[PDB]
Amino acid sequence: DKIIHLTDDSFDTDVLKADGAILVDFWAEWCGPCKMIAPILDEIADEYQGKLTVAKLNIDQNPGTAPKYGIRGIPTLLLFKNGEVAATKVGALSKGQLKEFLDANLAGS
Amino acid sequence: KRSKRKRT
Amino acid sequence: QVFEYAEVDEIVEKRGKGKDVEYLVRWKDGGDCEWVKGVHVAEDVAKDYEDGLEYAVAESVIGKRVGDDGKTIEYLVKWTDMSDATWEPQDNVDSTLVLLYQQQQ
Ligand SMILES: [Ca+2]
Repeated sequence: DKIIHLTDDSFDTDVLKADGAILVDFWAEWCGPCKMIAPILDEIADEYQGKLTVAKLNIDQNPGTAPKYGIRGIPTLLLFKNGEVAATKVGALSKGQLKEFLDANLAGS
Repeated sequence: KRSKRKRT
Repeated sequence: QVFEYAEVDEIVEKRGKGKDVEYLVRWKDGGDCEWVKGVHVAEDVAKDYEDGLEYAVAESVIGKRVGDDGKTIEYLVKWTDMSDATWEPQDNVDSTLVLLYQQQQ
């Protein structure tokens, strides 16, 4: 898959022990706004291919990782550089708003 | 688990 | 701001009208009470409150009858939360508990 489906168990190895930039989406099937930005992430993964890694975490199957970062609202986007959080976004947003946020953080490093 | 009930 | 809270336990009170409605919500992770917008509340939780329902824990089922509509089966359920039993639709009652009723025969 060009996207990664994360688990509470693999989150340490896949995200924290990784290199480069990783965008993580906290979502749920019952969540409306979460599915609202779902097609956008697909397009993003294609455009930012090789420069970024897009990943998702289903909070229903994986309720452990979410409270670790104080996430009370979904969808929430966490950007990881090497092993650590660089910037976060809370709520649904247009493709334009996502690219502006994305291009801004990977530019300055 | 939890059951639902009318507002009583 | 478009999002839904992931730690909503139940809706206590309502003080809004139309699409601009506000709910009093208890959290699943902090147990604090504050007002929020209905937009940020999951539809399932919000649906149950608007239907005049509430969440509770059931002791056991003690009675069974045919509803006033004459179509739906109703059960009389003993509640841990309070001392009085109430009649609730079959779908509203815990599935494992109604199986306990058959032993009573
Ligand atoms: Ca919704």
